[PDB]
Order: sequence, then structure tokens, then C-alpha cells
Amino acid sequence: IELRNLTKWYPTPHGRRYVFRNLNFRFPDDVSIGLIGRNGAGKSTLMRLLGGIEAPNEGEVVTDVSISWPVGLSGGFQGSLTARENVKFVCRIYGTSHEDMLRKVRFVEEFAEIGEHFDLPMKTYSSGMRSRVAFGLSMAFDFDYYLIDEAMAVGDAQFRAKSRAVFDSRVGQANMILVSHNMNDIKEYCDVVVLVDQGQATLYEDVEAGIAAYQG
Amino acid sequence: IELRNLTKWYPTPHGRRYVFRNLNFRFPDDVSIGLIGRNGAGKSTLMRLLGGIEAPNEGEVVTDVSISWPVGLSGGFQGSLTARENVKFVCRIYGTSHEDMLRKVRFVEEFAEIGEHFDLPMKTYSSGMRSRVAFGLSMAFDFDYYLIDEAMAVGDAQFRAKSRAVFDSRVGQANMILVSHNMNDIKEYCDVVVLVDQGQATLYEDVEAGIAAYQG
Amino acid sequence: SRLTAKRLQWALVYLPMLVATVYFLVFSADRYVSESVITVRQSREDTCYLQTYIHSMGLLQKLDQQLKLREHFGTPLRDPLFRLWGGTSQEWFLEYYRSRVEVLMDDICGLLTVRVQGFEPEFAQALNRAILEESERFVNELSHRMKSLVVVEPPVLPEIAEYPRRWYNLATLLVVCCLIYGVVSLVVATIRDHQ
Amino acid sequence: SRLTAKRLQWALVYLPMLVATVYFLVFSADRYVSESVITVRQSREDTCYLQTYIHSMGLLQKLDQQLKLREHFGTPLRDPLFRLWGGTSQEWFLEYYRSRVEVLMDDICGLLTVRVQGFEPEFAQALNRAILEESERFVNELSHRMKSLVVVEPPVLPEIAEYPRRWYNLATLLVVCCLIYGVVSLVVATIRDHQ
Amino acid sequence: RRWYNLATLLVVCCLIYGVVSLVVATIRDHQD
Amino acid sequence: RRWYNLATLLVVCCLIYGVVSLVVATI
Amino acid sequence: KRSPWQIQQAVLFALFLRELKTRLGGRWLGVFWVLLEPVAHIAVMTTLFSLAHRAAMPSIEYPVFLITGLIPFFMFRGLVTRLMEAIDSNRGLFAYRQVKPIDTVIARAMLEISLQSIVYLIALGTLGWLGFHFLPVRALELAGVSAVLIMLGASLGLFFAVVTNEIPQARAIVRISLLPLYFVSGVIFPVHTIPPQYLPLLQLNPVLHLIELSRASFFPQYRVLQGINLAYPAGFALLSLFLALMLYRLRRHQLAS
Amino acid sequence: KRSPWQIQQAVLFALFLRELKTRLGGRWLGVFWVLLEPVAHIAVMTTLFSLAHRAAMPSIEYPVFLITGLIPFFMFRGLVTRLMEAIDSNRGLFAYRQVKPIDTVIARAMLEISLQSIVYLIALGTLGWLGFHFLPVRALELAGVSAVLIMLGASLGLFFAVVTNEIPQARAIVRISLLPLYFVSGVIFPVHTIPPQYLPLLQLNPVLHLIELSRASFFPQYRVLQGINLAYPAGFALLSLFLALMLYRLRRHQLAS
Ligand SMILES: Nc1ncnc2c1ncn2[C@@H]1O[C@H](COP(=O)(O)OP(=O)(O)O)[C@@H](O)[C@H]1O
Ligand SMILES: Nc1ncnc2c1ncn2[C@@H]1O[C@H](COP(=O)(O)OP(=O)(O)O)[C@@H](O)[C@H]1O
Ligand code: ALF
Ligand code: ALF
Repeated sequence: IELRNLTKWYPTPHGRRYVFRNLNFRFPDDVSIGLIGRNGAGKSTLMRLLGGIEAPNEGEVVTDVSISWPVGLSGGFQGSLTARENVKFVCRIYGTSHEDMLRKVRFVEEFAEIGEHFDLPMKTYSSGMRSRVAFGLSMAFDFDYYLIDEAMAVGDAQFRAKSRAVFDSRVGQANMILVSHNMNDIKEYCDVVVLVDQGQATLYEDVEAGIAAYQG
Repeated sequence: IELRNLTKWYPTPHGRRYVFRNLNFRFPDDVSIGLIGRNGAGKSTLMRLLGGIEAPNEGEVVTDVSISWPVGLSGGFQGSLTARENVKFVCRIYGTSHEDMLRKVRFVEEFAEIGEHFDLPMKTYSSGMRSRVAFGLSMAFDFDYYLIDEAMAVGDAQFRAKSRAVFDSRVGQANMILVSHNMNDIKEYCDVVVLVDQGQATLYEDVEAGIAAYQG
Repeated sequence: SRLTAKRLQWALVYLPMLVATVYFLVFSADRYVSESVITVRQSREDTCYLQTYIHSMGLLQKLDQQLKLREHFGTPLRDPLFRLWGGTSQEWFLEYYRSRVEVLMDDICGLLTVRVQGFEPEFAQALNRAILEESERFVNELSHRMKSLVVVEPPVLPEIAEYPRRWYNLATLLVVCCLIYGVVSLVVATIRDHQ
Repeated sequence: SRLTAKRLQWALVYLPMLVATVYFLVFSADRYVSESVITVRQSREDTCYLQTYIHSMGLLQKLDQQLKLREHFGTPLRDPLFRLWGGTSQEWFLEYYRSRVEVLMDDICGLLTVRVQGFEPEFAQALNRAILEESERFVNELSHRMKSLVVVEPPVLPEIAEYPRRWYNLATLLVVCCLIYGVVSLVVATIRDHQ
Repeated sequence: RRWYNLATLLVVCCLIYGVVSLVVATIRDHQD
Repeated sequence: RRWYNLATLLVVCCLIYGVVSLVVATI
Repeated sequence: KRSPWQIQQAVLFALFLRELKTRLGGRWLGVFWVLLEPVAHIAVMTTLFSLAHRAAMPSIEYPVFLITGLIPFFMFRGLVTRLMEAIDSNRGLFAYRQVKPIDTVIARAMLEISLQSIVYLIALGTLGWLGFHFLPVRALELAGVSAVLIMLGASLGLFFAVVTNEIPQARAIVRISLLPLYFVSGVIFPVHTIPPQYLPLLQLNPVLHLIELSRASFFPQYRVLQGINLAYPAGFALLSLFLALMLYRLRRHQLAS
Repeated sequence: KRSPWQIQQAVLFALFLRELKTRLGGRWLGVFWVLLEPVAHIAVMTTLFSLAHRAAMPSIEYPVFLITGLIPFFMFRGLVTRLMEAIDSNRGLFAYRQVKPIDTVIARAMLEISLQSIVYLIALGTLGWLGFHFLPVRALELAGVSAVLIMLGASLGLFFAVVTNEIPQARAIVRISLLPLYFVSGVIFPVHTIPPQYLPLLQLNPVLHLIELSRASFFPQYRVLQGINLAYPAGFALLSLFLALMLYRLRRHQLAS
């Protein structure tokens, strides 16, 4: 990826809040990236931009590699439905056959330790079950860049345990870009760190240096 | 509080999921409580029950002390509005005068390091700003029992810093019941722990014992 | 602030009530009505002619010359809202006479109903009789110049004052005053809170 | 999966197309129509009488006795769907004659329009003339025992076969077959995916 | 009416051009 | 009627200017 | 500890202004809409049926004949069609231990009662200004009929809101249920032209009785059709209110989430 | 890398069945609703205007006179009133880098085109079964008129959906905009009884022209009123489609959140 020049603003009533201005940053390669940022920064906005959810209006991004959809903690799923039809829709949306779709759905149910609640509408899930389903779906598909937005903050220890097990079963061919507020996790889940402040974005190799820049 | 016998279920299509059955547990006194639970348990449901959001249908709870409303990470606020009218509504809902209402709103703006975004509709907040506003509102009102549902998981270090500063300015007269998935925080934010599993609820004095029971 | 103290009810509920009662029971004068029901047959055209002519200025001139309405309608000195002040304009006198003699038309049967209000019970019946006789004469002369009047119910002599309605008006204006009080109080609370 | 595997296209689109083309362009026989426009004047009542009588069984009996319709309508051996099979029930013959002679009534002007279909150009005009003459005779007899026929446009001798429409029916038929093909394919995809 | 027919045909043809062009532009830009 | 036709032409001109400007702004 | 009536008053007031800023709107287009739509309808019917009304009965004029039946009808229509979202659109606020669904359904009713009373007052004032009759002959009867109409409409709105919580499709139903009610009630045209043989099916509509009673108690010469009474709408309002309160109390705890 | 047309087909198919289970409903009440509501309306109009229609013109019967104008009208009505939520109710799904608003507005149109074609076919079959005319005399003209009606309706729905994203109140507008269209289009009653002096205002409704052309091309003796043509609706459909696509492409990036 290249992440060429861009400008990102939103139609605020008080004129226009130019969140991103003239950002020309080249992301590192073959290393997990940790976005730290702060409140009021554009980590989620940048996260969606990486996922192609909304196109830049005064810029563009070059991505010559497959990008998985963002996970997040809200959005990306359809309510009033059970997870079963949602996962059938998500494997149908990428033009798949029946055998791979069925086996990937089966993997989705196997990863998530969910009983009858898997056959329940999207309204009747807790804050953790939806995140677990989304996280299991994220590593279901084959990609290179896995986009994580603090999707474990609502999970138990076993969730982190088998998520780490799955990722270590899938290391060597894909890398992860994640943003979280628990830096004990990002210390051991990332290689290099990127800090964004006042719209500006900066990269930090050493994780401790990025932590100090966060708290600086 | 007493928390007498109760039965809690939901109208699931597959009969009825009896989440809570014959729970007769007496909470401790003058100590911060930490709910650990697990995915599929009823921490949030029990959290709402403590807040009186929904009354028990086959039981009741005796609470001879003022209970603050739950904070949570979703719900409890009104969308399509700025935080200003929301805080005027929340100080008007408890039958307050004008001077105390204005000073409490001013405290709300002072606690949250939010600039012009405080005068923006509820749609255009990040995952952290709404939690910051709700958390500042929680310690705005005077109560005894502060109900916290992992409301810091989307905050920065300064958020935890001044939240701890405010709480330590308000210790000695109120206690906190909190649920979170980062037990480094609950180790130093709580006195005794309560674990709920298979609808059943259990109390643990030593925090390390509760942690081991969680991971056991 | 100023429009927030308790005086607001006295601004809308109390003082209008007091002035209404003092007028209605102390100052008011009785207005006996006399009702007659007539028609024209030999249909709708001549009845409409009569309905227009009854309110006409020429009939008022004839009645003023014949019964001296202007002198009589100014006899109640106590009532300040319903007396014909001396020296008033002729147009105001025509408006007053139009306001007193009430003419109603029935759609199905085509029957004119004349309700004449006088300050003396004999005067109202006399005015009704004069109106009926002059209307009949006009219908005869008009048709003859270019028909008869059928009196279904003749003018009656009243016994008590059908007008004004003291307790009825007091109750309905009280209801209106509390409705306005509630609306104004809600508006005032809205301004005093959103400020 | 047997409904799938590309044979469904031949199932609804191709084979119906071939059968229609083979019978429509090779088996079919020409049906020349003859059109006349008449009315009754001396209004709506007698025109309705005539409209009912034209389709009546007695007129069909008279026409069968006079022109030998049953022998002629069975002469095209090539056309399988539009020939009158020998020995058929009399009710079917009445239905056939009702299907051939088409009578239309105009609301504004009250003009009957008779379109008679024959397998020979002279036969259609002869049948139209016989129908018009017998209808006039029936109207006159009804007027006398219990009126005249005004022929606005007399029967005409056709030159080419207005019926059947080969390319028109073929094109619209294919239009319908592809619509049904799309609907059935969508339904089949729905079942094969939701299973 | 040669000129009126020519102008009407030009307007309709330009509108058809626009409809086809935007449909093609959408179907080509959606690939992302 | 001078001003009547002038106002009608003003309305028509404003509408066509808006349409043409929007069309050019597309491409 | 303050009395529950005081906290009810505080809750109702807070919900009142809260609902005001959104019902009226921050664009201030709500007031222009609700005092431009009624006059637009008034101009429409008159332009299409002035001659028809003058043929039917010439005793009273159309601009004053229709307003007195329209504004109460619009009031009832609004307080039966806006109470649907009094709970569903206010669901996210049910997290403060004091707010109850009955508060949110009656606060909107109070708001729109005030709004329609204001529009009625200003419409009567402007109609008197234009040179038309604007004084009710028997105002007490009009007030009583309006009160019973409010009772019936608020009861029906509460019952519908209680029933509709499971299936939010019911909006559409009331919307189609709102089409004949604007026509079969006789607000646009007098009921004189209605054929007698159809009359029973017209007499089963309570709002028709209420509109007819309002028109009779407003004008000095309006005559009611035989069979129109006040016992039927009063009994309907009472029974409907009983069953609505009965339902709401049956499913009070389920009114959440 | 597969062609964008293949991924369009996959996206459209996935959105198709997805939309099917919710438009039809899991209760299977959708099919019963959409084949019980039309016959209920048919029974209503006939019961209230059979004598009036027989007085107006007796050439054709009411049960077949009204269906041919009703079902296309219901089709256009639905594809102009359900495309409102094709984006707003499907907003939460716009997070997979391939789903675009044009896909979600045209998938619903394809679904309801299929549904209304099925209801038309079954209604024609049952009307032929009951003993009524059920073969279009000139079916090609009916197909062309239906195609241009679909073009106009889908264009108007797309334009309205693009415009309405800022203010979701516009539903109400189209709802009131849906009331005269059911009446002024002449679907319920023939346009013969309409006074000529009012005729220009009737001629400005394209759906009236389309319904009249469908009725003329279906029955063998229907006569069109003077001034009714196909140039006006075709030009309206083309210009509206151009402006709708023009708007959608202007505000494509804002169609998110
Ligand atoms: N729908 C919207 N309309 C207007 N402004 C928005 C919208 N969504 C987000 N924003 C603005 O864009 C910024 C994005 O911040 P975000 O990246 O969500 O913060 P974080 O990285 O902490 O999640 C916010 O400050 C917010 O004010
Ligand atoms: N609206 C609802 N309808 C039906 N069931 C629900 C609803 N909300 C919650 N539940 C059920 O109640 C349980 C409550 O779990 P919860 O306390 O939210 O978990 P956690 O403590 O991890 O937040 C869930 O398992 C869910 O299945
Ligand atoms: F919903 Al959770 F921990 F599973 F708050
Ligand atoms: F403030 Al955030 F994710 F919205 F850290």
C-alpha cells in the first residue's frame, strides 16, 4: 500500500472539520501495525479508509493487495437476523461455491463457543457474542491485512486464547493492523506503532517508544 | 440492598431461556464490587436490574439506598442531539433548580476535554467521546452506588487518570460496582469480586481468588 | 421573571372573572326576545327577497319613523355595552338594528324565523308585528308593481329574559380563561427554561 | 439439480419457439375477415336485441341450412386447431360460430361492428351479407308481429389474411417465454440456494 | 416538420447517451 | 407587457443556467 | 422524599420541551408547515366544491363550515398517529428509573393539544378578521364534545401503541386506516347528500358523530341527522379507555428494550 | 481477477434473496397480504361502483376493467414507495467494499417486479377461470407501456431516494403524494365522467396516460381520450432517469454512514 495525499473532512454545522490534511505516509511492510492515536483523532476514520468503506473526496489511496473488511465494535452486520444467514450472506458476497461456503460457516460456528444463541436474532446478543462472531468471521476469509478495532475489549480470556491460537496457526502469510486502548495487548500483538495527532500521523518502530509518545 | 429471590428469562423463540433462577444473594457493604462473569452470563442484565431499568417479573429486589443509573457502553442517551441538551434533560429529570443544574453542566464540560465537539449531534461522536460524557455525568450526580460497565475500554490514559482523580476526590461516601474485561484495572479498582456462572452467582473476597475462579 | 410570579393567574383567571361578574349581575339589562316564523307562498326566490329586505335600510327608516326605535333602544342607562348612544352615526344604527333582529332560514322547508330583541316585552312583540306587516306589504307592492305572506307562528309575548345568559356566559368564559391560562403558563415555562 | 444444467432454456424458451414456428408458418391456414358496420334507427334497446340475436342458436341454424357452414369450416385439413371436426357436438359448433363472428358495440354512437372470419374471401363476405339480411328481417318481424336496419359500411371483400398474425404472435410469444424463463430461473435459484 | 423533428431526435438521443454513459460509468467504477 | 416577459425570461434563464452549470459540474 | 406527583410533573415537563424541539424542529419549519398545510387544504376543498356546497345548503359558508370540522379532525388524527413513536422513537431514553411509557405517550398528547389549540385560536381570529362568523353559539357543548373526542382519540392511540410494540408494521395499517376516516366522516362535505340506504354504515363512525355535534353546537342553524347522538361516542371512549389502560397494565414490563 | 459484471451479479443475487426473506416475511404473511389486499380492493370498488360503471359504459365489465389498471398501478406505487428504505434500512450493511447504493435500490426493484409479475399472472389466470376476458388483444403494446412505466417509476424512486437521504421526513410527503395519484389517475373509474373543462390538469399526470394506454392495448374496444399520448410519458421517463442518475452520481460518496 502507498496511502497517497488525501484530505478528509465532515459536513459539520460549524463550517467543516478538516480531520485529515495532506497526509502522505507510507506504511511499513510485513509487520503488524499498531494504531494508538487519541480521542478526537482519526483512527476509526483511517481504519474505514483502509477498508474502502468510504472513498476519499480530495485524495486517493493505492492498495495493491487484498484488504479485509474492518471488524470494529459496531456496524458491518445486519440486525433482526441470526448469525447463520449473516454468514451465508458474507460468503455469498465474495462469489463462492457451496462447499467452501459451508465449510467456512462450519469453521465460524466451531471457533465461537456459542450454543443455541447462534440461532437467535441480532437483537438478542450480548456485547461479547457479536464481537466473537465478527472476529471469527475476520479470520475465516483469506486475506493479507487484518483490520482490528479493539474487538477483544468485550471478550473473555478464552476468546483471546483461541484468537491467538488461530492467528499463530495463520502467521507467516498475513499481517494485522490493530487499534486498542489496552497497550499490554498491543505490546505483544504488534511490531511497529503509528501515532496520529492533530490530523498528522507518525510511525514508531520500537513499541515502547510508541507507548512513551502516546503518554508524552 | 438485599437482592431477594427472583427469576429472569426472555421470550426466546426456542421456548424460554431462564437466565436467572432462584437467586438469593446478599451483596457486601461499604466495599467496591467487581463483576467478572463470562460471555453468556447475566452481568449486564443484573446491572440493569440493579439500576431499576426493568423490573423483575417473578421476583423483587430490596434497595434501601440511592442507586445511580447504569453507564454502560450503549443506551441511556438520546441521539440526534448535542450533549448540552442531554445534560440539561438529565439534570431536569431529577427535579433540580437552575443554579445547581448550571453548575453541574459546567462540571460536565470541565471534566471532559472536549472542544467544539460538545456542540455536535450525538451521531458525530467517536466511541470514546460518548463514553467520556457518560462517565463524567455518572460522577456529576450525588449517589452511593456507582454502576460501571467497562466504560473506560474506549478511553485514553488521561481519561483513566482524571476519572481516578475524581473518584479519589469522592471516596469515603460512595462505592462502585463495576464490570470489565481488563482485570489489571479491576484488581486495583475493587475490594471484593462476584462471579456468576450458569445463572448462579458467587462472591469472592480476595481479588486474586476471584481472578483464579474466573480463569478456572 | 416579571411574568412568572403568582400574579399571572390574577392576570388571566381572577380579574377577568371579577369584571365579568360585576358587569353581568350588576350592570346588565334584560333583553326580551320575541320569535315568529313566516314564509312566502302563492318559493326560494321571494323568501330570499324578504330575507334581504328585512335587513334593508329603508325598512329601518320606516320602523324608526313608526315606532321611534332610536329613543327606546337608548333607555337603559345602566347597560354600557348594549345602549344606543345619542348622536351616533346612522351606519352604526343600521349595524345595531341588524344585530338585534335575527333572521334565520331553514334549508329543507324554506321557513324564515325572525327573533326580535327588545328591552321591554311589549316592544319586542310590537316590533315583530311591524316587521311582519311591512314585509307583507312590500311583497304585495313589489309583485303588484312589477303573492302573500303565510305566518306559520305569529309573534309571541315573552315573559322572561332569554338574553343575556349570565351563568352560561360566565361558565364558558371561565373555561376559556383557564384554557388560556394553561397555554400561557406552558409557553412562559418554555421561555423561562430555554433561556 | 435436474431442472438446472442448461436444459431449462430449451424447456421454456427453445422448444416452445420451434413448435410454434413449425405449426404457425407451415400448418396454419389463412382466415380472411370481412368487416361491416350497421345500426338500428327509426335506439340502444333494439341494438342490444340485435347484438343478442346475432349470437343466437336459431340464427346459426338458419345460416347452417342456407350456406352450409359446417361443411365449409372443416375444409382446411392442414390446420389442426381451427377446423370443425366432423361429428362434433352441436354445442361446440355454436361455440365455434360465436368465436368466429365477432360483434362489437360502440358506446358513444351505438354502432354495431360485425367481423366475420372465413377460410375463403368470398365466403366471409357472403356470410356477412346473410347475417345482415337475416338481422334486418328479424328486426322487421319483431316490429310487425310484436324499424329498419341502417348499414353505415357494407360488407367488404378482403384481399389478404388479416388473421392469423404470424410474426406478431411469434414475437410476443417469445417475449412472454423469456419473461417466464427469468421468473422460473430466479425461483429455481432461490430454492437451490435456500436448501 | 423537419427542424422540430431533428431537434427532438437530437435531444432524445443525447439523453439516451447520458443514461447509457452513467450506467456504464457506475458498472465500471463499482469494481472496487 | 415589458416587465412580465422580462420576469418570465429571467425565470427561464435561471433554470437553464442552473441545469447547464450542474451538467458541466458533473463532467 | 418528594411525592410521586411532583416527580411526575417534573418528568412530564422535561419530556414536554424535549419533545417540543423535535416536533417543531430546529429549522422552524414545523410551525410554517402546521399553519400552511391547513390553509392549503382549506383552499383546495373550497376551489373544488364551493358550487357543490352552495347547491347542497346555502345557510352557512364553506370556509367556516369546513374549518370547524377540519381542525378537530386534524387534532384527533395527529394524536392518534404520533403516539405510535411516543415509545418506539423514545425507547433509547428508558434508562433513568423514572421515565415510564405512559409519561411519554401523554406528554406528546399534551404537546399536540397545545399546538392544535393555538392553531384553532389563530384560525378563528383570522376567520373573524376576513369577515366570517367566528363565535360559537353554544361554546360549552363544543368544549364537551372536544373533550370527549380527546378522550376517545388518546385512548385509541394508547391502545394502538400498546398493541403495536411487537410488530412495527402497524404504522402502514393506521395509515390506510387513515384514508377513509378523512372521507367517510363527512368533514369535507355535509352528510345531506349521502343516500339514506347507506346511512347505517356511516353511523358506525364515532368521529362522524363528534364532527356533527361540533358543527351543530358551533353554528346557530345546523341540524343533526337522525340517529346521531352523544351516547355512542361517550360509551366508545369509555370502553376503549378501559381496555387501553387494561392492556397497558398487562404488558407494562415488556415495554422496554 | 473476476470481471466487475460477475461481482455485480453475485452482489445482486445475494441482495435479492436477502431482501426476499424480509419483504415476504418469516411469518409467510407477506404472500397472503399481497394476494388478499388486491382482491379486497377489487371487491370494494365493484360493490360501491358497479351500477355507476354500467351506467358510464357497458362494453366491458368492471372486474376486468379495474384489474388491468390496478395491478400496474400497484406495481409502480410499490416500486416508488419501497425504494425509500432500499438504502436507509440497508445502511448498516454498507461495510463490505463491494455493496453500493445502486445495487440496493435496483435489487428491491427486481424483487418487486418479480412479485407483481407473479400476482398479475395468477390474477389473469383466476379471472379467466371465473369466466372473464383474460387475453390481451395487443400484448406487445401492453409490454412496451409496462416497460416505460417501469422506467419512469424506477427513475422517480431513485431520484426520491437520492434526495431524501438528508431529511427522512420525506416519507410522509410521498405518502400524501400517494393519495391523489390513486384517484386522479382514473384507475378506479373511467375518465369519461370527468368534465372537459378540468381536462388539462388530468392530462399532466403521466401515470394516467400509461394506465389509459394499457387499458386501450388490453381491451379490443377501449377508446383513448384526445390528448393522451406516449410521447409525454416516454420523455418524462427519459428526462427523469437522466436527472436521477445525474443526482446519484453527484452525491455518491455521501451515500454512507
Ligand atoms: N457521521 C459523521 N458526521 C460528522 N462528523 C463525523 C461523523 N463521524 C465521525 N465524525 C467526526 O470524525 C472524527 C472521527 O473520529 P474517530 O476516528 O471516530 O475517533 P477514534 O479514532 O477515537 O475512533 C470524530 O472526531 C467526529 O467528530
Ligand atoms: N432483547 C432481548 N431479547 C431476548 N433475549 C435477550 C435480550 N437481551 C438479552 N437477552 C439474553 O439475555 C442474556 C444477557 O446477557 P448479558 O448480561 O448481556 O451478557 P454480558 O453479561 O456478557 O453482557 C444474553 O445471553 C441474551 O441471550
Ligand atoms: F456483553 Al459482555 F462481557 F460479554 F459485557
Ligand atoms: F476514541 Al476511540 F475508538 F473512538 F479510541
